[PDB]
Amino acid sequence: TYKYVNLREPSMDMKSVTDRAAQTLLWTELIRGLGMTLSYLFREPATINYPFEKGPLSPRFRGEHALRRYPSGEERCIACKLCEAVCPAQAITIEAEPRADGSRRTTRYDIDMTKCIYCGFCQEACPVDAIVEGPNFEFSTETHEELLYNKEKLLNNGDKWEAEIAANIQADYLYR
Amino acid sequence: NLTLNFHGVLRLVMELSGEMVRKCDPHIGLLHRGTEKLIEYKTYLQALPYFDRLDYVSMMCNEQAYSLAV
Amino acid sequence: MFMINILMLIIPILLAVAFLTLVERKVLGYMQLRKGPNVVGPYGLLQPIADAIKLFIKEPLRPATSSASMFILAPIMALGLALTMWIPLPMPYPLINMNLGVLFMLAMSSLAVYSILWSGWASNSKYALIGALRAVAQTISYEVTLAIILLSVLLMSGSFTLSTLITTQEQMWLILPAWPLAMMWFISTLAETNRAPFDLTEGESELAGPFALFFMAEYANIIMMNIFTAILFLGTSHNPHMPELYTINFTIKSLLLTMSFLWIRASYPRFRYDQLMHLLWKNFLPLTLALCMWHVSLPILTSGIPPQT
Amino acid sequence: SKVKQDMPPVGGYGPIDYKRNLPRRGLSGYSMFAVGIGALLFGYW
Amino acid sequence: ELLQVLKRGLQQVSGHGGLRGYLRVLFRANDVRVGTLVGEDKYGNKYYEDNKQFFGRHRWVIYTTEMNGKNTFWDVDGSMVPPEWHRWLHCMTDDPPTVKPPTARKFIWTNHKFNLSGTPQQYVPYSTTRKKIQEWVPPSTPYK
Amino acid sequence: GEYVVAKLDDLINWARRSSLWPMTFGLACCAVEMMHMAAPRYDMDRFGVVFRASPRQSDVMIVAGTLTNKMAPALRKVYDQMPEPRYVVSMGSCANGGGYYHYSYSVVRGCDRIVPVDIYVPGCPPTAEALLYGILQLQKKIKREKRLRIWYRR
Amino acid sequence: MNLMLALLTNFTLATLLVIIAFWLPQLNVYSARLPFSMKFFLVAITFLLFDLEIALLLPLPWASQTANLNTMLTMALFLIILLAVSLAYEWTQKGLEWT
Ligand SMILES: CCCCCCCCCCCCCCCCCC(=O)OC[C@H](COP(=O)(O)OCCN)OC(=O)CCCCCCCCCCCCCCCCC
Ligand SMILES: CCCCCCCCCCCCO[C@@H]1O[C@H](CO)[C@@H](O[C@H]2O[C@H](CO)[C@@H](O)[C@H](O)[C@H]2O)[C@H](O)[C@H]1O
Ligand code: SF4
Ligand code: SF4
Ligand code: SF4
Repeated sequence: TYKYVNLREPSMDMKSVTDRAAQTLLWTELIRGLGMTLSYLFREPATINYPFEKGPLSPRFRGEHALRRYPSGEERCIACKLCEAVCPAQAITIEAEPRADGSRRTTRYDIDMTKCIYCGFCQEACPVDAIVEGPNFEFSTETHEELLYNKEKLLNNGDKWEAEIAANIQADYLYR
Repeated sequence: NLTLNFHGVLRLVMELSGEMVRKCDPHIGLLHRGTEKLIEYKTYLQALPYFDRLDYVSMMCNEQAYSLAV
Repeated sequence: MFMINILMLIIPILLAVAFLTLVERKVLGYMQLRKGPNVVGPYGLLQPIADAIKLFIKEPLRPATSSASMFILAPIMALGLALTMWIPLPMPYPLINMNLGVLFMLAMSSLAVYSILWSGWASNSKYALIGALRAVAQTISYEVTLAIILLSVLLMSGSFTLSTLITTQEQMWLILPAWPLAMMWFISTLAETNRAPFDLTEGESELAGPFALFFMAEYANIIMMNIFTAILFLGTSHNPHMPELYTINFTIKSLLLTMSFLWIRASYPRFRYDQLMHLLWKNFLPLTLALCMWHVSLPILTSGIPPQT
Repeated sequence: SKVKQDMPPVGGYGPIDYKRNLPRRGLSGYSMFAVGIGALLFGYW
Repeated sequence: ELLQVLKRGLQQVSGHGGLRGYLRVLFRANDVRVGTLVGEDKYGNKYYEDNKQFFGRHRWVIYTTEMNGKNTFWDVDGSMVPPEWHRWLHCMTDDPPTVKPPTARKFIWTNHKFNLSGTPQQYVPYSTTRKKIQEWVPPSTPYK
Repeated sequence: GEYVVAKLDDLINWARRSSLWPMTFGLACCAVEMMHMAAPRYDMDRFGVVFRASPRQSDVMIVAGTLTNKMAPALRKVYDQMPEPRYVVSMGSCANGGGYYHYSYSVVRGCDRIVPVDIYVPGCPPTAEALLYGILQLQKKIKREKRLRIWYRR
Repeated sequence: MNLMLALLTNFTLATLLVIIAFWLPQLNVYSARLPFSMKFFLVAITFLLFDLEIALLLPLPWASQTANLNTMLTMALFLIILLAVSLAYEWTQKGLEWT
């Protein structure tokens, strides 16, 4: 099924021809366009007062990464390296060894935030909810080196943002 | 024939005679990033996000085309 | 006392231009469902000052100019001419009362094209000279209709004195007997000042201190065209014992016409170069010539010839 | 517990416009010319 | 209604506790709207809502003038919002932390920090792993 | 002599950060989010950031997208033509360090190999709000400048 | 006198702003034929010729005070009509096309 967007014959009777002549000489369609921009002048603008107001986001928002803990404070990450395997950008680098208590834990967990594409595949792959993309998006830096996160940086993000991260996961985990 | 040397970024090499355009020669590759080669080092899931970044105005349509093929 | 008076004209003009840039950005913003400058000062009232200071301490980057003399002349000519256009304006009294004030304004604006020409010669670049020659060809073309339209209007006024236009419109605005000429006059001012939808220097080029001075000259001209349009077609009644009543009514009309330039810029796409030339040579010029013929005949056939003085 | 999923309301959503709606305004060409000529004549007088 | 519009404008001066408070919010936040005080966090940020305003402007924060020893009268920053209010301010939820407080954990930062980039507190990357190859150390007693 | 210099820094710093005119290298995806920061919700113009300016009038270059090897010389040429003071904002993973094309034979691994960068905005793409946070951060950086204080201590 | 002072002030101020615009601290311690159409020459020349005849129309506001209105009106229209013939000639000889 189709329709023609521009297949019409103008009426060539004198009244129609004078209507087109009046439009040409008196600029009527142009005046109508001015009415439209005038109507917008008196409309309330759509601008929000950043940073005092913020754009709406949802619990699924993919922002700055962070490493999480169990309620006891033990790390959730068990160095399975599934995040590192799935990462489309190869932005994750991991090393691990048996910890002094025999636990399976990482000794390196780096995310190159300038390789990362913020796709969220790592938090989908993680079997224990250790690596997440948090809700923060206001972490621009003055140097490139500040965006090469190591494990310390990522654990601090987890301790910094856990209150919000736990609430967001609560809101969306039944969709996962 | 006056020669002029100049969505993304484009380089147009044009030949004009007065107001008219005799020849338009688009010089592209300014955003060539070897996506097709990079996909050969990805799993099928790992390749999917590359399709968001082709026509990066129609992201999920590009996703759909790749998904249907797979 | 006269040097005080000169300064009471010059300094306010530059202030009005500075804050026209704020008003343009806010009016365009609100027509675009946004706000425009509202952070730098309350309601953006300090934005012009920040922009002006920023421009004047920017690095003045001079490329190898072909002619140093002509690199300095063009902005001096542009700014000096723009300021000069204001000295015969009756608001309601002119700074200088010229018997031939309308001709003086016609004579002075016809020299404004030299700054475009000299800046292309000073640009030391073939493409900049070509762009400057296109702008000149556009400017001089619309000078043709403006002069003929102006003569047609003055056949109802009877004088080249600007303050006579006030007397002529004592009972009624000239827009009523002359709205076809007012329509083409107004469009001609837009194309004359290279304003949208005739902003082809910006459009074609797209495909610090000295820059600011050219900008101030251009915006001083835009206000002055619209002041002139207000005097020519929307004459304000003048009461000799309360001259400030004229100035307020006069100012409001001028501001509204100036904002209509802004309104128009927000509403239309741009002309193609050949298309705006056709608009003048094949549309406005034929109709202005016919209306010049008509307006020579009309006072004679109605017995409405105005007085010589 | 019963399955709970994003679904349309029972009976569906209300109608949604999509056709072009550019309403006709203004006078005929005759009337517009008549007003313009009338204005000129008053101004001349 | 032109009178009622001006009355509301005058009520905003009173709503901000006089002309000084009115001018303070005008010059700090470029906005003089009066809203309902939803709450205040431990850093002095205050949170307001007005559900007559369109989505996006119906919630806002007035940043404290002093945070973690930094003068923030003029230098406000989006990172100054602590996580528990961050969820509410960005409309990830409808419940402010006053009504639905976050779950308490011993390792959660008691004191929020804003973006520290460009300061002496900035993050500096380094390798977190230990040396892998151990060099032989020659004896300290001669016997060539 | 020292009170004056501090106040004069404050004035010129205020003027430059209050009037930041960007030239946008809209190279790829990230340029879309830049357009959204110009769009009504955020309206960069309300901060004194003009929608578009030519390079010769520009104070800040926003590198919004992947920088290919083919494009690098042109980007450097535009930067060299900017009058000073000039600043560069690197927007998004590609410009930051190559991002998703970091291992490509045809891609510059970060625009800071070509030009000095003042601010790095993370994300793929950063949200329009995230870019605006970056721009405001650059304004704060300009506010910390002490050009005349260092000049008079020379 | 007043006119000469006004002119001197305008361009003197423009000169001062320009030279000041060029000199500020900085604080730094370290003859051919243009490939341009014959069409643009004809626009300039056409403007010139039309401008010369507008010079002849400028006196019309004064001429309408004449007692010899028969002659004045005829000559005024004769001039404008010849101006229209000039345009019609340019137009029909393709002097106004840009292609
Ligand atoms: C009793 C006897 C009396 C004798 C005298 C009788 C005379 C009265 C009847 C005649 C009235 C003449 C009308 C005069 C206006 C000029 C008309 C005109 O030239 O318009 C045509 C022009 C081109 O039209 P186009 O459709 O593109 O193509 C036709 C050419 N082939 O189209 C255009 O010009 C388009 C305009 C371009 C500018 C667009 C931007 C602004 C538009 C909105 C402006 C709003 C109005 C401004 C008013 C100013 C007031 C000071
Ligand atoms: C209109 C009223 C204004 C009143 C304010 C008066 C304040 C006078 C102090 C001006 C200080 C200018 O500050 C200085 O400006 C010049 C631009 O020309 C900049 O640029 C300068 O420095 C850089 C290196 O730093 C040079 O490579 C460059 O060639 C040079 O132009 C400087 O980076 C900036 O430090
Ligand atoms: S968000 Fe995607 S690109 Fe970034 S670390 Fe996780 S898996 Fe890798
Ligand atoms: S973060 Fe999760 S997926 Fe990655 S290594 Fe640790 S446990 Fe495995
Ligand atoms: S950083 Fe991401 S969004 Fe930006 S250009 Fe690169 S792939 Fe596209």
